This record gives sequence, C-alpha cells and structure tokens, in this order.
Amino acid sequence: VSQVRQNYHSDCEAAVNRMLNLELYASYTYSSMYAFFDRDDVALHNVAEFFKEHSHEEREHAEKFMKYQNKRGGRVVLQDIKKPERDEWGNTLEAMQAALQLEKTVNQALLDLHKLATDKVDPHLCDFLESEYLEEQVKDIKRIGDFITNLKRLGLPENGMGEYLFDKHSVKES
Amino acid sequence: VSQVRQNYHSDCEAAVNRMLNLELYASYTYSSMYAFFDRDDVALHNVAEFFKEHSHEEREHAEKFMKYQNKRGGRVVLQDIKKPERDEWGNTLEAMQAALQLEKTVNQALLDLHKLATDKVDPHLCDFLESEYLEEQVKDIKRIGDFITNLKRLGLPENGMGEYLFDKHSVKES
Amino acid sequence: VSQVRQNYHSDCEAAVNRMLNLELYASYTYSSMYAFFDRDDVALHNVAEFFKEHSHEEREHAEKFMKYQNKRGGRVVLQDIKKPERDEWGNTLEAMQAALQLEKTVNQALLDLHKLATDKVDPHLCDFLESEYLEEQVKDIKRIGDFITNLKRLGLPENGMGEYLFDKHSVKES
Amino acid sequence: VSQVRQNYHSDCEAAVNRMLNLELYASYTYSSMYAFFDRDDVALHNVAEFFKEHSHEEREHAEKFMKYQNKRGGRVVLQDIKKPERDEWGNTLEAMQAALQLEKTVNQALLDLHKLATDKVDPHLCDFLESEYLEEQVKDIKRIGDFITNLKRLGLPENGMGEYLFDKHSVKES
Ligand SMILES: [Cl-]
Ligand SMILES: [Cl-]
Ligand SMILES: [Cl-]
Ligand SMILES: [Cl-]
Ligand SMILES: [Cl-]
Ligand SMILES: [Cl-]
Ligand SMILES: [Cl-]
Ligand SMILES: [Cl-]
Ligand SMILES: [Cl-]
Ligand SMILES: [Cl-]
Ligand SMILES: [Cl-]
Ligand SMILES: [Cl-]
Ligand SMILES: [Cl-]
Ligand SMILES: [Cl-]
Ligand SMILES: [Cl-]
Ligand SMILES: [Cl-]
Ligand SMILES: [Cl-]
Ligand SMILES: [Cl-]
Ligand SMILES: [Cl-]
Ligand SMILES: [Cl-]
Ligand SMILES: [Cl-]
Ligand SMILES: [Cl-]
Ligand SMILES: [Mg+2]
Ligand SMILES: [Mg+2]
Ligand SMILES: [Mg+2]
Ligand SMILES: [Mg+2]
Ligand SMILES: [Mg+2]
Ligand SMILES: [Mg+2]
Ligand SMILES: [Mg+2]
Ligand SMILES: [Mg+2]
Ligand SMILES: [Mg+2]
Ligand SMILES: [Mg+2]
Ligand SMILES: [Mg+2]
Ligand SMILES: [Mg+2]
Ligand SMILES: [Mg+2]
Ligand SMILES: [Mg+2]
Ligand SMILES: [Mg+2]
Ligand SMILES: [Mg+2]
Ligand SMILES: [Mg+2]
Ligand SMILES: [Mg+2]
Ligand SMILES: [Mg+2]
Ligand SMILES: [Mg+2]
Ligand SMILES: [Mg+2]
Ligand SMILES: [Mg+2]
Ligand SMILES: [Mg+2]
Ligand SMILES: [Mg+2]
Ligand SMILES: [Mg+2]
Ligand SMILES: [Mg+2]
Ligand SMILES: [Mg+2]
Ligand SMILES: [Mg+2]
Ligand SMILES: [Mg+2]
Ligand SMILES: [Mg+2]
Ligand SMILES: [Mg+2]
Repeated sequence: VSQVRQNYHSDCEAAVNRMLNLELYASYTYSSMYAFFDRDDVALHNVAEFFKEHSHEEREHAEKFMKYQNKRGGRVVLQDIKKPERDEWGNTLEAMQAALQLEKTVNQALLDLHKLATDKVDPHLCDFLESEYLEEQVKDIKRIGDFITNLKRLGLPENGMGEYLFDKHSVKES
Repeated sequence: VSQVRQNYHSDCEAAVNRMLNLELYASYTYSSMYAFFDRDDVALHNVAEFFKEHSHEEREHAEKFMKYQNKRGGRVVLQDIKKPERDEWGNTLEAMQAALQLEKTVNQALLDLHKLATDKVDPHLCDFLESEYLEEQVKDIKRIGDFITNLKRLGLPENGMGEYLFDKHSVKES
Repeated sequence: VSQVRQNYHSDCEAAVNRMLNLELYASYTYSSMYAFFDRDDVALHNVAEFFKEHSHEEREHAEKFMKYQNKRGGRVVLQDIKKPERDEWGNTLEAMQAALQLEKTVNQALLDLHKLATDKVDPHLCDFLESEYLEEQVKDIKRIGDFITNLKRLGLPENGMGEYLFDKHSVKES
Repeated sequence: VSQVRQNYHSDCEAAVNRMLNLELYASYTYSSMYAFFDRDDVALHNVAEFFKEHSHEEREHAEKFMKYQNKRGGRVVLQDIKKPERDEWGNTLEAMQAALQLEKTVNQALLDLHKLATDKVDPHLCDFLESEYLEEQVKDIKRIGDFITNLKRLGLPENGMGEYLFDKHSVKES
C-alpha cells in the first residue's frame, strides 16, 4: 500500500473511482445538451451556454475526485465514459427535466458515498463530500426545479414565445 | 413618571405600543410572502425579494416606534407577533392584493393614532407620524395599486407568461 | 412532494420550522433588551446596541432557515412569535445572564436538530448546522460568559460605576 | 400692517417675541454653567464645553425666531435678558438637573406657542415649531435625562471619581 495511505478503505477507493466516472458521464450529457441547443433548428444560445457551463463544472468535479484519490493514496482507475441516453433533447423543458433527474442521480451517488464513508469511519471523506459537493448539488437541483416551474408557467412545451423569453430572461446572457 | 415625560398621554403611549406590534405583524406577513415566492414550485425571485425588502422596512418602522416610546418617556410593552393569516399566497396578484389590504390596515392604524395625538394636543407625535410614516405609506399603497393594475393587464391569474414578465420588468432585479 | 426533495425527512422539515420560530423568538428577546437599555432611566447605550446587533443576527439566522427549507423542498410553516419572558431586564448582569441562558437554549435546539439529522442520515443538514450555526453559537456563549465574569468582577449589581465602565470598555462604542 | 403680513395674529407675533427672549435667557444660563465648570476649583472641561455648545445652540434658536418674525411681517421687540437663577451650579448632577428643568420650561413655552398657533389657525407657525424646535427639544431632554441617570449611577454627588469619569466618557472630548 501507498506510503501516504491511512484510514482509507478499499471500498471507498473503489466508490471514488465510480463517482469520478459518473461525474464524467454527467459532464458528457450536459455537453450533448449544449450541442443540441446550438443547432440551427433549435437556436437557444443562452440555454446552450448554461448547459456548456454545467458540463465544465462536472468535468472539474471529476478532476477533484482524481486529486482526492491520489491524496489518500488510492489509485485512479478509469472506465469508458458512456454516451448520453438521448441524441436529441426535445426542448428546454424536456432538457431541464432530464438535468433534474441527472442531478438527483449524482446526488444519490454522493449520498451513498457519504454513507459508505460513515460506515467505514472516514471523516476526511465525509468532510470532502460535505464541503465540496453536497451543498453545491442542493443548489443546482433547486435552480433547475425553479427553472422547470417557470418553463411550465411559460406554457412549455407548446408556447414557443414562452421558450424564447426563458432564454432571454432566466439564463445569463452569453 | 419618567423624568423626561412631558405632554405624553397614557393613551398615546399605549397606542404606540399597539402600533409597534402591528408593524412587527406586517413585517412577518411580508416575510411569509418572501418565503412563498422563493419556493421551487413558485420561483418568482424578484417578487420574493420585493417582499423581503418590505419585511425589513416594516421591522425598521417598528424599531423607530420603540425609540420614540423611550424618547417620550413611555415604556415599551411587547406582545406576541401573530403569524400571518395565510400559509400560502396563491400567486403574484393574490399576494399584492393582500399587501394592499395590509398597507391600508397599517395606514388606518397610523391615521387613528394621529387623530388620538390630535385630540390629546400632542404636536410632537403628530409630526413624527407625518414626517416618518404617513407619506411613505401613501407611496407604498400607490405602488402596490399600480402593480395590481399591471398584473390584471398581464392576465393574472391565468396568464403565466404575464406573471413571469411582471417578475422581470416591474420589480427590481435581485 | 416537491420535485427538488431528496433525502429530506418530514421530521427534519418540521424541526427546521420549529428552529425558525425559536430564532425569531430569540431575536425578539434581544430587541426587548435593546429597548430596555435605551430607556432614560437605564441609559446604557452601548449595551443597548449590543443587544440590537444580536437581535438582527438572530433574525438573519431565521431567514437562513427559511431559505434552507425551500432549498430542500420543505415548506415554511410559521407560528406566532412569543413575546419575551420579561418586560424589564434589571441591569446589565441580569440581562447577560438571561442572554447566556437564551443562547444555551438555542444551542440545545441546534444540537437536538443535529442529532435528528444524524439519525435520519441527512449529511447536508448536518453540514448546514455545523457550518452556519454551531460554531457561531459556541463563540456567542463564550463571549457572554466572559462578559458575566467581568460584570461580577466590576461589582454588579451593586456597583454602578462598574456598570458604567463596562458599557464604555467591554462593548463596542455605538 | 406690513405688506407681507398674511394670516399672522397679533397674539402670535407677541408670543414669538416672548419665545425669542426665553431662548436668549436659556442661552445665558448655559453660558453661566460653562463658566462654572471652567473654574479652577471645578475643572470639568468637557462638561463645560457641553454647556458652551448648548448656549450657542440656544442663541441660534433665538436668531431663528427673529428671522421668522420678519418673514411673517411681525416686529421684533426685545426685552432685557435676565441673569441666570444661580451664580454657581454645585456639581455636574445639580447642573444637569437644572438643565433638564430649563429644557422642559422651554419645551412647555414651545408647546403653548403651538397651541396658540393652532387656535389662531396658523399652519405655517405650527410647521415651523414642529420642524425646527419640537423634535430637537425632545432629543435634548432625553439626552439630559440619560445623563442624570448615569450621574446617579456613578454616585453623584458624593463620588468624585464617578464625576471625573463622566467628564471623560459621557460628554465629547473638547
Ligand atoms: Cl494503497
Ligand atoms: Cl488504510
Ligand atoms: Cl481496506
Ligand atoms: Cl434520442
Ligand atoms: Cl458543496
Ligand atoms: Cl412615565
Ligand atoms: Cl406627561
Ligand atoms: Cl396621561
Ligand atoms: Cl393558507
Ligand atoms: Cl413619511
Ligand atoms: Cl415535499
Ligand atoms: Cl425525501
Ligand atoms: Cl419523510
Ligand atoms: Cl418583567
Ligand atoms: Cl458556525
Ligand atoms: Cl476609564
Ligand atoms: Cl478610555
Ligand atoms: Cl404688520
Ligand atoms: Cl395678518
Ligand atoms: Cl391680529
Ligand atoms: Cl447661587
Ligand atoms: Cl426639530
Ligand atoms: Mg512504497
Ligand atoms: Mg481495493
Ligand atoms: Mg452503449
Ligand atoms: Mg459548505
Ligand atoms: Mg454547482
Ligand atoms: Mg450539480
Ligand atoms: Mg454537483
Ligand atoms: Mg426617576
Ligand atoms: Mg399608561
Ligand atoms: Mg393564532
Ligand atoms: Mg415628509
Ligand atoms: Mg415605504
Ligand atoms: Mg408601508
Ligand atoms: Mg409604511
Ligand atoms: Mg410538482
Ligand atoms: Mg411532514
Ligand atoms: Mg403569552
Ligand atoms: Mg456521524
Ligand atoms: Mg463540514
Ligand atoms: Mg466553520
Ligand atoms: Mg453569532
Ligand atoms: Mg447566538
Ligand atoms: Mg447563534
Ligand atoms: Mg407699507
Ligand atoms: Mg400686536
Ligand atoms: Mg433680577
Ligand atoms: Mg399639524
Ligand atoms: Mg423633523
Ligand atoms: Mg438641540
Ligand atoms: Mg434644547
Ligand atoms: Mg431646543
């Protein structure tokens, strides 16, 4: 074992690798959403940029797991990054509903990791998750829910004008 | 009696305490409106912030009555702050209608205090009310009426797009 | 249930509402202390301002619970804010003793919430309490104890000069 | 009658002259207090300066009545300025007690003027009194009461150290 390794269970090391992969998968989904909203036949550029930003965020959170792994004396083991579940994302509402689900999936995986770290009496891992991931996740889930509520209010999916307006007012100008 | 007390009727002292309480009650109502518009299933953040600002305003106006009481040599006597009448506030129109009523209630209480101060020949109290409260109240009532007129124009309660637009254009960006 | 809700027990939601109320109650107590020290027959203005500051602090901490509730997909439910237990607060020593008790009461309620969150396996709630409340509480309790020790040293309640000096040196000039 | 005169009762004109005189009398009292605290055998220089400031304040308020008189088309009629009631003022407590009485005397005269202006249906005079005099008077009376309370707390008249400390901490350094 690594000369730095202390209080780091094999199960947690493996779960960190899995979480790394899931963050990369989430990044890739968001990248697909970006490309969809950039299409000439979709053309919601602020929406697209929102998803691009989130893709980069998730990639950063993957990298933070790699650094963590090494700091603890675990070993990074990479797996294929699965393509997103869809090739096209319907409209802003459908995309945001998918983003909500994705965020909740990532959140559940983080909560499960936290429970494993608790059961293996690893406070450093618990703190890392709490300090670097769990709050930012609650905030992302809240913001996407807020957005879904507004898209419904605006009459999505039918109300194109509502869709247009969301891109102008709800997401930052890009 | 207090060494500072001069020309300060017991009835006015008690009415000041009641007015203190009513301002605290109004503050609390507005806080409830803030929390409602912050809900993920409501999600009108500029509306929410409007109500938060008004809550803080009313709390400041309560504090000013406490300072006044003491300046005159009266004694602050606090009562429970009653919870708001509703737990949920429907939509922006219903909330603004409730705010209009609340403001008119506060205004009537201020006008009644003014009439008591007049009848007890207390010009200092009359000036305080005129200089610190009555105009700001007229302005708040006007602005909320203006808002109701615009919400109706926008098609509330049915027209969600209208609601969305009000939050973007009528209330300050928060 | 709310579309954002994940890993948020009904018991914790209700306990958050109760904690909201307790922070509002604590705010109101401190406001009463402010008004007492502002009286012409008390006239310890730096003491008064200390308590005013703490009132505003507690009101901010209530607001943070409202935001938290909504972020988790819980629902803010407000109750009456009970008036303080006393109308008058004796002197600086008695007031600080009451403040110590109040802070310890708030602290116990936060610790009980933390234990509930632990038992319901809610790390986000645990982190929120630890990061936003528990340390600031330890520091407030320490500072008030320090103050009690100094008030005793200064000869309170009998030694008026000691009281006068505490207001000049121990609390910030306001 | 003066070409500017409109809605200005002879009784109010005369009462303004009397009020002018009373402000000059109050100024002169405060000047006497200044000189007393400046004595080598009294030697409370911040106390002395407090009273000097108040003397100048009262002289300014006299001048404002002269300007008012002329603005309304009344005629300034001056009378002797009576010397203060005492030649020596005991100590800081006795002086502040005398100042409280003086301020309350001036306040009663202003309130009586206000009642005369009301009965003669002179809103301009009423506003002048409310806007320029009545609030500043409430504040002066409060501050002097606060001071008396602190002087008692400090053990006046017996406690010389208490007196010394009041001059250092309660009144501005001069
Ligand atoms: Cl290893
Ligand atoms: Cl290990
Ligand atoms: Cl292991
Ligand atoms: Cl597809
Ligand atoms: Cl975080
Ligand atoms: Cl009284
Ligand atoms: Cl009275
Ligand atoms: Cl009375
Ligand atoms: Cl309701
Ligand atoms: Cl006003
Ligand atoms: Cl829910
Ligand atoms: Cl849940
Ligand atoms: Cl539950
Ligand atoms: Cl009591
Ligand atoms: Cl903290
Ligand atoms: Cl000192
Ligand atoms: Cl000092
Ligand atoms: Cl004339
Ligand atoms: Cl005339
Ligand atoms: Cl006449
Ligand atoms: Cl004499
Ligand atoms: Cl004034
Ligand atoms: Mg080795
Ligand atoms: Mg292993
Ligand atoms: Mg495949
Ligand atoms: Mg954090
Ligand atoms: Mg984030
Ligand atoms: Mg996220
Ligand atoms: Mg995240
Ligand atoms: Mg007394
Ligand atoms: Mg009474
Ligand atoms: Mg009730
Ligand atoms: Mg005005
Ligand atoms: Mg206002
Ligand atoms: Mg108002
Ligand atoms: Mg108002
Ligand atoms: Mg729903
Ligand atoms: Mg429940
Ligand atoms: Mg009760
Ligand atoms: Mg634990
Ligand atoms: Mg932590
Ligand atoms: Mg901390
Ligand atoms: Mg604190
Ligand atoms: Mg505290
Ligand atoms: Mg605290
Ligand atoms: Mg002429
Ligand atoms: Mg005449
Ligand atoms: Mg004579
Ligand atoms: Mg008037
Ligand atoms: Mg004024
Ligand atoms: Mg003045
Ligand atoms: Mg004065
Ligand atoms: Mg004056």
